[PDB]
Amino acid sequence: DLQEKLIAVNRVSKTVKGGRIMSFTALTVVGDGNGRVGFGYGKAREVPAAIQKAMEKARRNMTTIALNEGTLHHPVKGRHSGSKVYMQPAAEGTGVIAGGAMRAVLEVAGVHNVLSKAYGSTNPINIVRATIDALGSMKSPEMVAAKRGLTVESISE
RNA sequence: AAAUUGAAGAGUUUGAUCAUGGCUCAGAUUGAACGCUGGCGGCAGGCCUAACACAUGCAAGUCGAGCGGAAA
Ligand SMILES: CN[C@@H]1[C@H](O)[C@H](NC)[C@H]2O[C@@]3(O)C(=O)C[C@@H](C)O[C@H]3O[C@@H]2[C@H]1O
Repeated sequence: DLQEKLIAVNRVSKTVKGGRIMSFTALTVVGDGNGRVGFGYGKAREVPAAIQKAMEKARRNMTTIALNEGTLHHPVKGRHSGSKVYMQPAAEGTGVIAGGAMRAVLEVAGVHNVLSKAYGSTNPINIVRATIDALGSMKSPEMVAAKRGLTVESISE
């Protein structure tokens, strides 16, 4: 499987005695639409090579997230650098109500119904890190019951 | 039974960066106005300004089973 999205391309510069070496950063996200998601950030002097590098990096850095059949089990907060993300489970039909970067991550991860907001910096590179920080923080009701030595019933009763 | 199902961001400071932080934009709205354009219908709405000044007509009469009457 592995759906791969390109969140951002950006032209960066190193100043040099000559003039300016201009290069390209690519922020990509990969996942299986069913719990795995990874990001990759690649650099190169050509755009295709950056995307390629990012994709390769992404594949290696993928991570399980506990989803509730296309939504979250509970609300989560993420933070990275100055980017803060809130995401909340939603009813089916809602769609991914996330903003930029955050929606790419949620697409490939397999979230179809979520409510989001991104506070603070909306810098793609940081949002993506916050989003996957948050998706990492999610636990299934079973996991939460396992940890508290109770049953899914008793947790919710 | 139901009385809800709800939350998007982008541009712009730098050679580049990340932050901070303004500014700006996408939405919805309206007793609107203006420009261009303009077929019909239904239902609403229509001096937000000068509590400015107002021509003209009209917007509070009715009762003869209260009364003397009798203009017609
Ligand atoms: C004195 N010779 C210089 C010296 O080799 C410089 N490197 C320290 C060399 O640097 C270059 O190669 C550069 O990259 C910068 C450019 C302006 O000059 C080029 O030619 C520069 C040469 O002219």
